[PDB]
Parts: sequence; structure tokens; C-alpha cells
Amino acid sequence: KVFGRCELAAAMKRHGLDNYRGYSLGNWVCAAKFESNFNTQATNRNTDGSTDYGILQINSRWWCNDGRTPGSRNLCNIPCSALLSSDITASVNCAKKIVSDGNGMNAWVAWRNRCKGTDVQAWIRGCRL
Ligand SMILES: CC(=O)N[C@@H]1[C@@H](O)[C@H](O[C@@H]2O[C@H](CO)[C@@H](O[C@@H]3O[C@H](CO)[C@@H](O)[C@H](O)[C@H]3NC(C)=O)[C@H](O)[C@H]2NC(C)=O)[C@@H](CO)O[C@H]1O
Ligand SMILES: [Cl-]
Ligand SMILES: [Cl-]
Ligand code: NA
Repeated sequence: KVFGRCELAAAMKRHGLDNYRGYSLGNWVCAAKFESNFNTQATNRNTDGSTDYGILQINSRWWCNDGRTPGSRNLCNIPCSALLSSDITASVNCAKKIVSDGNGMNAWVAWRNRCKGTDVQAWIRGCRL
């Protein structure tokens, strides 16, 4: 599923991401935009053999099991394919654990390089929230 911008904003708010660990909703929408282009089915292989999955590009070295990332963990206790669903529940629940793990939203490379320190509120302009 390719979400609309305000559609995804509404979904993340309902699932409790707006100001989760202090990160306003626009941060999460900006992260999703540049990680996946709002596409729940996005996948991308990394040089270390791991793969990033879903709307928030959650990585199989740490967070989910995809059966092909040796020596990895599965800290969200979830198959990585669950992160590709049109229902973003699994991705949001896992994202809450990632952002709580010490480095905040710096765990998302695209967030650090393209959202951090910008006017992220613009990502929820015009949305009925
Ligand atoms: C969205 C996503 O999947 N991002 C991936 C990053 O999570 C991952 O970075 C590494 O993440 C782990 C887990 O959070 C980091 O380990 C944690 O480090 C903190 C700070 O030192 C420490 O307090 C925690 O105890 C420790 N947790 C565990 C379970 O060990 C690790 O430092 C990150 N590595 C970095 C930032 O280089 C990166 C790299 O695999 O991939 C992203 O896609
Ligand atoms: Cl915001
Ligand atoms: Cl933080
Ligand atoms: Na894994």
C-alpha cells in the first residue's frame, strides 16, 4: 500500500506515534517519506547482508527475522514480512522499541540526514488530525 501523506499521519497518530519519545508527528511522516516513499512494500538490501523492510525501513540485523541475515537478532519478535503489511501496526510497534533503544530517531539514516533539524511540521500541513 502506498499511503497518502495525511492518511499516514492519521494512522501514525492513532497508533500513538505523535510525540512518542518526544518526536512530533511530522518527524515520523518525514522519516517514512524518505525511507519508503510511504510504500509499505518497500525493501532494500544492505551491504552487510541485512535488509530494511516496510514504511519505516526496519532492519533485519537487529529488529526482525527474515531467515537470511546470519548472526542477527529479532528484537521486535516478528517476521520481517509482517512489516510490509497495509496495516502499519507491526511497523509502529517495532518503531516504538527502536526509538526507545538509546539513539532516538538517529536509528533512521534518512531521518538524521533529511529530517533532523528541519521544519518537520510542514509534513502534516493541511491534515485533519
Ligand atoms: C530503523 C532501523 O532498523 N535502523 C537500524 C539501526 O537500528 C542500526 O543501528 C544500530 O542499532 C542498534 C540497536 O538499537 C544499536 O545498538 C544499541 O546502541 C545503543 C547506543 O550505543 C545502546 O544503548 C544499546 O544497548 C544498543 N542496543 C542493543 C540491542 O545492542 C547500534 O549502536 C546501532 N549501530 C549503529 C548506529 O551504527 C543500523 C546499523 O545496523 O541499521 C539501521 O538500519
Ligand atoms: Cl510536527
Ligand atoms: Cl531522543
Ligand atoms: Na534478524
